[PDB]
Amino acid sequence: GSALQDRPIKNTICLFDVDETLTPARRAVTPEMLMLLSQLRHKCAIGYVGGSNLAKQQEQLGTGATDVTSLFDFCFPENGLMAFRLGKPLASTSFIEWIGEEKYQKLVNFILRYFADLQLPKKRGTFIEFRNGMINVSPIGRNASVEERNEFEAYDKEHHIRTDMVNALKKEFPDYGLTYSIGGQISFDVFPTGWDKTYCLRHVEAEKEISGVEYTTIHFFGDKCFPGGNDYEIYSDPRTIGHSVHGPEDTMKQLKELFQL
Amino acid sequence: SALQDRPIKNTICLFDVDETLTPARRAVTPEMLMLLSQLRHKCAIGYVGGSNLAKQQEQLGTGATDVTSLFDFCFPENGLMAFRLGKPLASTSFIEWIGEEKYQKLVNFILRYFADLQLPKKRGTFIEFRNGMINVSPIGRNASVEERNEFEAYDKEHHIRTDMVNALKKEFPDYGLTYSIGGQISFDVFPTGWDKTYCLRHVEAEKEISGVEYTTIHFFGDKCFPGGNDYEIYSDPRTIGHSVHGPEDTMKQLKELFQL
Ligand SMILES: [Cl-]
Ligand SMILES: [Mg+2]
Ligand SMILES: [Mg+2]
Repeated sequence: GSALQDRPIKNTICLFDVDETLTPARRAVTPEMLMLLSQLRHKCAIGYVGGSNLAKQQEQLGTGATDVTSLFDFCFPENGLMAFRLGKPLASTSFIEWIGEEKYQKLVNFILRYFADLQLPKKRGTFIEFRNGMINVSPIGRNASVEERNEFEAYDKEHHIRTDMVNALKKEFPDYGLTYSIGGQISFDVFPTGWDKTYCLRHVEAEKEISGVEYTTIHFFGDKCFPGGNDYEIYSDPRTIGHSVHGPEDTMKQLKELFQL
Repeated sequence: SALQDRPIKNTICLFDVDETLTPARRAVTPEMLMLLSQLRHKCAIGYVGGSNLAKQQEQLGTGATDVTSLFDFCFPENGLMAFRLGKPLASTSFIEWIGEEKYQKLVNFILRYFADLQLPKKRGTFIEFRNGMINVSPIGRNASVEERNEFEAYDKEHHIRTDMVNALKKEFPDYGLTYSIGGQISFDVFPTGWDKTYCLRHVEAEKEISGVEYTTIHFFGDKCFPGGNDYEIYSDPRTIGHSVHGPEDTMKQLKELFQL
């Protein structure tokens, strides 16, 4: 393949969300999408940005013969808190490093006590999941079954469990510099302000000092581009040309129109 | 093929999974699968493991092969879940046994205890809710491999796990729970008798289905010493227990056992 400075469509990168953008919901990428990405990659820079860790993208996008980092110019697991450029790791930080062990424990202890005191129809397990760039917090717990999650969602619609807990956290930890995002049925995310998918754009911008390539056309594709979705900020950011997709078929259609492919 | 047609009559082999059939939380080898399939032409085979089905599916199956196709009996969660020739068997669960209200008393106490607990490190996944138990970790299961090693050494010195088990026994003295401290970072909490011997009810019930009465029940496990989670099923007079150091040792003993 070609170096980034040799791609013919100058100053241009396409960044993709993984789940329901490059891959069907809860499946691996198709060969047709891989073929289209490789064609796109002869024209401009490509990358992905996803919430989950590298291992997850390796399952969804890579194989036993192919490391996912070989398939994209830029890989941004964990919203870009982890990053790869042409297979090489970029320097990174983590949530626990940024907040520190002691403050992290204050946060966790508060959350555990809050959940012990919270009255709910059902409690299960996996109330806090620790990830590299955030925690995920669930009052019922992620071990809730499919049907328990449906029931919690409806209960939460009525009782505002997540909203009241977010507000309680903001009041307990007012100088912690955290953002709270309620998503899906049973949980909300907690991370340092700015550690949404826009975080990855720093790596794209830093390319200027490596190859000299200045990415002024930054296409972003995502399926949760509405307020409150995980793609909302990166979609809305004036640095990107945002493209909202319903799924991978829609992604392919838009890409083919966008680049005459 | 039908259980009543296996030539070695009245005989079943039951295997622990982690460090018996596979390396702990890693994939079965092709040689082991081949040996299991050969064994399966002679007698009934099954596995019994503490973890849920999804774990056994990742260690023993593939995208093309459902783990339930590979064994006559599958007993995830010590047999609180059960499959016979790919079909789910009727079961109970921990939440059914204890009920929501007492479960919340238990979980609230655990959560409050952890909120008060001082440790070098906390992560996530302090309580894991399963069908046959809860698993309780003061550092949390999201602890990395290295953090788990470090916690284990810390716990050896500071008795974090032991003191919390004692605290639970003090708070819930009539709950009919058993506590087992195992591995690096956690302990299990489950109704007394919901150890691996629980699965033997399914083996015994086969008499009313196919008519096969399992009088030779081989069991293979790597934690057959007092306190290990294979101890009860190993020691039970219904089984011929076989203690293994790992999957290589399992293969060696099986080959001797059955001329394979
Ligand atoms: Cl938890
Ligand atoms: Mg998505
Ligand atoms: Mg074992």
